[PDB]
Amino acid sequence: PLEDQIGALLGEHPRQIVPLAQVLRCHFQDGHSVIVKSFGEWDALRFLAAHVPAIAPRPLARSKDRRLVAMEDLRGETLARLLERESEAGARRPLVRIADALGHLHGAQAPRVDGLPRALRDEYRKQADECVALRGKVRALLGRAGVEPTPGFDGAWLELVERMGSPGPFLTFTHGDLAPSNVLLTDDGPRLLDFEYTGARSALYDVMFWEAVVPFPRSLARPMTQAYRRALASHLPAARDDARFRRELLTLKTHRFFWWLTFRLDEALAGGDAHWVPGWRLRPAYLFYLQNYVSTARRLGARGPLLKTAQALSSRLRRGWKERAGYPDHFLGKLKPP
Repeated sequence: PLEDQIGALLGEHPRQIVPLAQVLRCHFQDGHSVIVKSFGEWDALRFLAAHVPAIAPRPLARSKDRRLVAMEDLRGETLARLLERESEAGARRPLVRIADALGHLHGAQAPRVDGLPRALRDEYRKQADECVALRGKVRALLGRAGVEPTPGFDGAWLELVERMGSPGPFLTFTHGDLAPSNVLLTDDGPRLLDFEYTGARSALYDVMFWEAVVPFPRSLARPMTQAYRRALASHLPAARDDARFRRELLTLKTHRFFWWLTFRLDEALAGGDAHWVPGWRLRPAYLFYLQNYVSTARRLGARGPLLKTAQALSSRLRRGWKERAGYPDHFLGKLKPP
């Protein structure tokens, strides 16, 4: 019985267990609660237990067979709830606060990554290796889209792989799955939840959170990245160099774009009744991701075969589809169209 196992684990018995790889909210007395997951997160949380200002749940206990993990139950407002109710003007301060916290996480932890478990330490090498086979997936997808990769594509891809395998001084602790549902605004500042995908990666990998993944207007992504970089560069000298920072940003944006193209572009090519998420139809979403990459990549000085191939895909689909890049419903009020 799970109540008894958790009781044994914590040395006190929960009065009530509420289900949210099962995530459980366990209630005790006087409003005390714990999160229990019943089956890298543990080692990630241990690694961060002394990082200040605190940003992650404290690990509390783990069974001997490691199938029960108890951790601090951080409570607050999810970023998701915040973006659903707020305006652009009103979201900016918490968003900047989140970006600064993450910059201090990446900066403070970069010299300490030898202390992560081997599998987490190697994550960037695994993903660099995967990026080799990603080229073929992308090529075949462009075949199904009826778009020819532009000249020099393979040679530009090789260099992207090389850049992805050499994070160099940007190599640090990364959360790896940042999302609006697992970032919290609390009375004591930003907090992160759900460290399952932690790994040693380029710092800029996590920055894709607001730079590419969540469809922020550029009037919010840019000041987030500016705040992030100020906090990061206070730790890491390499981030004071505009050309090196901009290069790292472009490297990870390019990887993120071509990676996420392979996820569901075929669904968008086949029909038009699908959604990226309930409030965001799949074609306006992929048109958003296409234009946002092309536009922001050019602002970063991009001009090689990978951009041109993205440009050719964006043109094909803008014309072939007749839908429009758009923002999700119930996201930062009524936004100017992208």
